[PDB]
Amino acid sequence: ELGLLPSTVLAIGYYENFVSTVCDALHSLPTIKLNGIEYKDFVFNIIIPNDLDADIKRRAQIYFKKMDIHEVKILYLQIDEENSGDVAVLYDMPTTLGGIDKAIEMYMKKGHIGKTSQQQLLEERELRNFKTTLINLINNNSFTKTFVKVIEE
Amino acid sequence: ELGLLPSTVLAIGYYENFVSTVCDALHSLPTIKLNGIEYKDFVFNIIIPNDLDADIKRRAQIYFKKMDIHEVKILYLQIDEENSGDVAVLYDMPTTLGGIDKAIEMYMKKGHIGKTSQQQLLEERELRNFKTTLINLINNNSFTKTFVKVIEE
Repeated sequence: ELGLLPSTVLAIGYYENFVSTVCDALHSLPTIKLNGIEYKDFVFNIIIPNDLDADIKRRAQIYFKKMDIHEVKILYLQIDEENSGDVAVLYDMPTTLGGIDKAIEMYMKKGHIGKTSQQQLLEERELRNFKTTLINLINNNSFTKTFVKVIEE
Repeated sequence: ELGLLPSTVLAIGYYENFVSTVCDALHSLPTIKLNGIEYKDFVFNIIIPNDLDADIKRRAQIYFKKMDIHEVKILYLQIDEENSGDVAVLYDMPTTLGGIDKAIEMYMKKGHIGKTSQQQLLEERELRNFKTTLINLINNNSFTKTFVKVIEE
């Protein structure tokens, strides 16, 4: 039943169009220079939200502000400068994940406040399936395997 | 049953992260100047492939070469210079559509040649659902409604 789920296609998209694009970009730099600091290497921490919403970008904004992570653009990413020495510690919360609630909220009637028993069980399985798929793809590729970790909010 | 389909989340992604990004970029230009030619306005033709594959980018490459469309980068897009006067006629075949076969081919056994009766009926409904969702989103927004058409291969 996995491979038909939206959370599979969303983790493939995110892995190919974002994770892969950003490791290659950072490995293509003669030297990694972020706000005047040269780093040998980077970790990329992908934060899986504990709960799903149409506006994951707004959730992300609140989470990185809560956590005092500053913005580094290459497109744009978050670095914890305080806790990053020779290894730059970068973060993303995947905003693509909002398209699950957006697709559900689309093709529905306007009023609905909250989520059916069926809907909450869906987001749960979709969040965990996205995390598994994304970890699998990271680990099967020498270009991502060591440089990218998937962690909970 | 629509809103759970991957083809819904893929058309929302494509609409927000690509269609919307490119209309805004082309409307933000003091003048639209592509290979030395000033255009008043543009159409964006989104080509829906007649058949689904993991490698839609390879299908696209063959289709634009077949059709003599040259590459215009802003990120990158196709223009039919011959058939575009004051209105620039731009094209994309959405490569994101490959993630349907990629997700299916993932979580499966290595050997499989071709597609089950169940699988071919799936791609069919997913292609048509992607086209409907994408047309709906284009038409409900004054920033895309007039500038973007969805056509068959």
